[PDB]
Amino acid sequence: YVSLADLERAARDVLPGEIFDFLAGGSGTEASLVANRTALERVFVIPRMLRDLTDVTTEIDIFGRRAALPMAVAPVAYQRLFHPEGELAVARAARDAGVPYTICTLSSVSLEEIAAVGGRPWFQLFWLRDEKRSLDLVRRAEDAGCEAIVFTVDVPWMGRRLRDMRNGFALPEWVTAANFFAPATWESVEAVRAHTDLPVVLKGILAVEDARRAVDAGAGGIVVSNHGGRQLDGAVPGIEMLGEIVAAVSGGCEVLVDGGIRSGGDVLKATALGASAVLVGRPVMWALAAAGQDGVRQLLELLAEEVRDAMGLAGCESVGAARRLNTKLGVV
Amino acid sequence: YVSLADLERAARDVLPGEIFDFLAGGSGTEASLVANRTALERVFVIPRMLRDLTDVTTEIDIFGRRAALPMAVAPVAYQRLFHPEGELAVARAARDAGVPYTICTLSSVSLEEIAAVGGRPWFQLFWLRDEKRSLDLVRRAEDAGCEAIVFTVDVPWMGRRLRDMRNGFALPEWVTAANFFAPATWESVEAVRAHTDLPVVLKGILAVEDARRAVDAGAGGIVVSNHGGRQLDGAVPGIEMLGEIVAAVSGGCEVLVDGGIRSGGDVLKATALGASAVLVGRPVMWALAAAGQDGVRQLLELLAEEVRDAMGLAGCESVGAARRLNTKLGVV
Amino acid sequence: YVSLADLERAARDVLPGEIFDFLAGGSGTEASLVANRTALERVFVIPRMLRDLTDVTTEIDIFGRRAALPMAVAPVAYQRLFHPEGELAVARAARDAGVPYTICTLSSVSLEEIAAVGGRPWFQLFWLRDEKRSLDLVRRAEDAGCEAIVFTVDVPWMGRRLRDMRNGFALPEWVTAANFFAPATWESVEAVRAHTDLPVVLKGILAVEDARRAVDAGAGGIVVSNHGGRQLDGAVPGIEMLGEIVAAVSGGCEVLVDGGIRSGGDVLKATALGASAVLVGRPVMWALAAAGQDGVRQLLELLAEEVRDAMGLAGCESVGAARRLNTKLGVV
Amino acid sequence: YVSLADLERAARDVLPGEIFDFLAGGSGTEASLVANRTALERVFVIPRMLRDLTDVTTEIDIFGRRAALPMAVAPVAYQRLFHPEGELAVARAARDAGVPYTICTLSSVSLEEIAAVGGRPWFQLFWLRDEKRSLDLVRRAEDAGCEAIVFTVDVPWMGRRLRDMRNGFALPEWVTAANFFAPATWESVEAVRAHTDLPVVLKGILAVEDARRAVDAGAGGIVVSNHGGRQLDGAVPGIEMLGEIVAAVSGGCEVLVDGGIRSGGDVLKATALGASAVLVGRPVMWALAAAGQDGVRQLLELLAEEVRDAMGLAGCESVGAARRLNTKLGVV
Ligand SMILES: Cc1cc2cc3c(=O)[nH]c(=O)nc-3n(C[C@H](O)[C@H](O)[C@H](O)COP(=O)(O)O)c2cc1C
Ligand SMILES: Cc1cc2cc3c(=O)[nH]c(=O)nc-3n(C[C@H](O)[C@H](O)[C@H](O)COP(=O)(O)O)c2cc1C
Ligand SMILES: Cc1cc2cc3c(=O)[nH]c(=O)nc-3n(C[C@H](O)[C@H](O)[C@H](O)COP(=O)(O)O)c2cc1C
Ligand SMILES: Cc1cc2cc3c(=O)[nH]c(=O)nc-3n(C[C@H](O)[C@H](O)[C@H](O)COP(=O)(O)O)c2cc1C
Ligand SMILES: [Mg+2]
Ligand SMILES: [Mg+2]
Ligand SMILES: [Mg+2]
Ligand SMILES: [Mg+2]
Repeated sequence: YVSLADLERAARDVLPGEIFDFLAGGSGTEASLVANRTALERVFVIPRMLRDLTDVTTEIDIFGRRAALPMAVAPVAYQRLFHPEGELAVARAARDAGVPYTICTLSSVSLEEIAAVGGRPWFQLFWLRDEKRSLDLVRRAEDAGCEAIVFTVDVPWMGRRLRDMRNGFALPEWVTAANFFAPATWESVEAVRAHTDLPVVLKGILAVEDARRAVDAGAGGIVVSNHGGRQLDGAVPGIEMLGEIVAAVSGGCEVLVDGGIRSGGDVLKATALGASAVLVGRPVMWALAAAGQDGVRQLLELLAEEVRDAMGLAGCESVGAARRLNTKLGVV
Repeated sequence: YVSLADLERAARDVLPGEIFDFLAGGSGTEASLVANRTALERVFVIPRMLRDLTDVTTEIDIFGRRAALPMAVAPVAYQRLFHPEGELAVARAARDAGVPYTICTLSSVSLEEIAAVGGRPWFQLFWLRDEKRSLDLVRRAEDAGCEAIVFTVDVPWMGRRLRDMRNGFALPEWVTAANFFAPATWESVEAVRAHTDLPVVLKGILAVEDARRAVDAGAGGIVVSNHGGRQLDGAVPGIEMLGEIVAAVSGGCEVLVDGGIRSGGDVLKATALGASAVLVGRPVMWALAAAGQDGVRQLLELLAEEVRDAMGLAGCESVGAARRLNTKLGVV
Repeated sequence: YVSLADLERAARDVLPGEIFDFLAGGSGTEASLVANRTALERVFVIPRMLRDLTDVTTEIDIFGRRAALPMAVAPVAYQRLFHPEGELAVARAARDAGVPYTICTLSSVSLEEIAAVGGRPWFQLFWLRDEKRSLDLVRRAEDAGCEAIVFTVDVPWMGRRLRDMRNGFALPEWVTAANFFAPATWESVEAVRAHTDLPVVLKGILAVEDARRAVDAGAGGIVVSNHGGRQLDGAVPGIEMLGEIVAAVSGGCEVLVDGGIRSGGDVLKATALGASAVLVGRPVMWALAAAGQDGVRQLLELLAEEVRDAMGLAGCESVGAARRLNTKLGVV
Repeated sequence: YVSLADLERAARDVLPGEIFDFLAGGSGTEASLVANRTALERVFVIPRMLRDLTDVTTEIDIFGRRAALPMAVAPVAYQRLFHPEGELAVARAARDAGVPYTICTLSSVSLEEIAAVGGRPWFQLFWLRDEKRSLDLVRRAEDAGCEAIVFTVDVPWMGRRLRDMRNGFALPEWVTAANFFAPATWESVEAVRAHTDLPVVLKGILAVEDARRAVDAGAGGIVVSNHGGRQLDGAVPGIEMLGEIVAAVSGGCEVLVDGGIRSGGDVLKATALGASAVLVGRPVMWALAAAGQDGVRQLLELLAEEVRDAMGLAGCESVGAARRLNTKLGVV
């Protein structure tokens, strides 16, 4: 594999069509799914030359701990759909690569088992029927050693996935929600913040004032995201709001972005627009489907090479330097 | 049916080619027909998160009465072209869905029969040979219980529909103007306003100063519209003038928009740009052609689901909240 | 024929490939040829409603005389290439339609014969080897009753027409320059202006300061034009400079435009951007090739219908009103 | 050959696929390779008319010597890959055309042999393992009569060429680096500047502040360049930074540009945006592959004709006049 696109082709060959569609699809007409890619393709980096690259490092510190790259594995539900080892294979490869792994509320292996793999597990929360149940899930994650609560804030309910409807897609009987919903509000965020010492990261912020309010609410970070184009069809890509959001928060929390990251060059674009780090979703599942744990390992080593390559070619010895790069919008 | 596009495919299968062309076509090169879709596809919504959605409602008040959605059925002439029950089937489904139905001057069933269906009938007016005849038609509509006069202001004459010319399209002998023209002016608007207590709504406004003059003329509303790309080929899409027009009228009348609305997400875009409500034309006729009254019912229930879905995903418990959403233009 | 595109298809059927290529082609990569069309397709008109259309007229006064439309036939060389009657057929149809006809310096019938047809002949000048010969040609045109000198200013030499090179295209022996070159300068313009009482119109102006200098030089008009994309490959379309040029000349001369006018809607766009009138080139030759004089007659009657249709739909009872229309750029 | 594209077609026919791919390819997804062309295609020139063209000249003075065109042959490694005579054939044709030729550090014929051809040889430098070796290479070039040191500053290491990886491309045993690396810094630039009296030209500058720093560092010129899209995938095209860079340097050094120059019209665009001269890479190799020295001669004579044609059509008797042309961005 020399690009992430090699992995998509491999995953399409192996997966049943309806499972590939569950993974690949978005809501509605898939306008936001496509726009995530269009937006990145419009961004061009203005690289710097002739800087000291004797000690190029892709490492960052985030939520109190080092990560080997400015990247984490995005929460993706039901990973046993893609490979029999599911979440354990992905978490093992992420741990070995020094990349945080986001455990899902809807994981097909229990959060305690995934956390036992080690590494830097984060936990993604969906708000449950009642506050007590929701906070018990947060407590389980904390007790198991998860290092951040990634509270998904863009799913009052799941969006309308037309591929799944047309396929009549249902979970196989051999895939379950191994950890076992009502719309979250700012009051829910406060309940979580008051119930944990872990950083709370709000995933799915797109409006500038919601980013500001996230800081005021005590969030340790946000993920600027349209949920991979799976929620509101027509929601702006996170990458298009990122610069405005970074300016408005003015360092008050970590600002991550996701949606359509498909190369180290895309990571560089995200950092040049101001992101602290990115999440990567579908490509990790392509690698899992294609070759299990070893596939994910190969994907992460390819991304690490691409990130180092892009940073050095752009004159950046550190991720902080990459955040100071300028960009110019073009046409594609 | 999981999208409005399912209905177009069904209607193309059943309708004779020349009738499908009468419905689908625009004037000239169809530049304005295509631009109605292009314009909507360029708009992206910036959704809000974490708001109270316990009582999400898609209802609005317009022209003194509640509507179940921020939408009405646009005036489309000669509905018996598409199904034997024609206007009665559409009006029955609209009534049952709580959506206003616009009766045409060129309806293939008399306006009194359509009004007798019940619901919230509006009446669309074309200006006739002389003021007296025009005002008699307005009086008939009022006597029959129509709740608004939708005065079409963009048809001094009908545009040049090249599909119809190439097809030699003519009305079948079994379709007639069951209610049975000169260019309307501002004097005609005043004659109507002085002759009825019903709200007068000017359909086909695109220039900002025409919207302002509409308010000054006593209009209760306007429809910002290029007539579905059927009138001036090269006329700007209504959606592209909507924001400027909403600012200029500053609440002095209701501001509706039409042209290319094909999903609840498109309704959300229109409201985020400032519209009070939208009209929907061709998709209603697709549903009528595909399955008569039940087809229209299914279309309206699908649109209701899509509107509720889009509003909630965007953090809007009411249409008023949706009007306060921000947007960002993208590339497609 | 219901559109000008019908005529292109007819002309392609009848003409030898190398002659069609001589007519259709541009210089270099044909970037400016294509851009003439792209530019018009990006312009949208903001029509006005409810205005008095009792006496809609497409007539204008230009260079002292009435024209039936805001249009003239552009100078196109060697019209016998397209039909045996060549320039006489086109001039007869133009006369009958009330449209000025531009006689070429490189006409395949003598300018005196074409002028004898009557109508409103203009004469297009290429600067010749020496001032004396050039001025004799101007004097011939004036003596024959031509009403304006259209001095082509964008041909210091002919551009590089790759279709013609690849075809090895040469004039047939039966086509000659029946009136029988050095680069023109501002001194040449002054020599012409001092030698005739006819209005001098500079064809091929694109730079704002060249338009201003044209007024200062005593020109009665300019044609904002990239020569149909046949001269500098990469020259901006005239339609894209028109608004800036109209503002800079501030009524000091007539401002015409050409390049890619293919419908009455395109004429409306040009006038809304500020043009006094347009020239039309290739479509007139398509009509000539397809059906001789009667073909040109049909083209001009179609254009007249389209211009009247577009003006009325846009609320314009006169061309002056159309010049006051606003426009909005879109995407295509 | 009537366009540079004729030469690409000829080269694709003759070269082995993997060698054509080495020449044609870029890094990553080839976004920057494509953008070099997209950017030029968006630029339109505003030509001037009626200027004195009695003595049109395409000559410039650069680095102390006359050149026949505002163009030089870009450094392209291993020219024996494309033709048995390799660099000698290209240098001979460049000399005969009056165009400077850039000798590569990775040339397949020694720099002394290429310099012995005569003409105006420049020397492109890659920074070597240590300062002493690097400066010895500079000294060799100076001793051999090279007239400028083109220090490549955008290659801390070579980019990731996916075509080469997928082809498993390797140099044939019959091609070697006949002159026989560590990342260059500003200290390396200073070491070169202090070690030679020749002008030092920094190739691969894209950031405005790097252009300013180049002037402050004593560079005699810069090449605004993304290395033909072969280095950072996603780097902005040089043509898009050129105007801003020309303004910032305010005549303090020569400002060249490269990337996607494919015609004399493209040369005109580059000069109108402010470039002193362009480099041309791939097309020179197409000509070499197609027909050796005579092929390169034909390419350079075609480019000379196209440059003269474009300049005159735009009203420019000199390259300085072309730099004063204005431009307008369009859509393609
Ligand atoms: C099959 C699938 C399931 C989930 C389940 C979740 C989830 O239970 N909670 C959550 O908070 N985000 C989810 N996501 C979104 C994900 O976390 C990233 O937001 C996007 O995948 C980023 O885009 P790509 O990198 O995929 O473009 C999913 C994405 C995909 C494709
Ligand atoms: C076949 C057909 C007949 C009519 C007859 C009328 C009419 O006698 N009076 C009027 O005032 N508007 C009409 N219209 C325009 C319509 O009311 C809406 O303006 C558009 O259809 C909105 O666009 P879509 O929702 O269709 O894109 C029509 C549209 C179509 C397609
Ligand atoms: C075959 C052909 C010959 C000529 C000869 C001349 C000419 O001896 N003098 C002149 O001054 N302009 C010419 N022109 C340009 C023409 O007058 C109009 O500028 C464009 O044709 C407008 O574009 P379309 O309406 O054609 O797009 C020509 C255009 C075409 C196609
Ligand atoms: C096969 C190939 C080898 C080299 C080797 C070098 C090099 O050892 N040093 C350097 O400094 N630039 C190089 N280049 C870039 C070149 O000098 C021009 O920057 C681009 O080719 C301009 O774009 P095109 O005119 O090619 O679009 C190369 C370009 C190509 C295609
Ligand atoms: Mg991503
Ligand atoms: Mg609509
Ligand atoms: Mg024209
Ligand atoms: Mg180049």
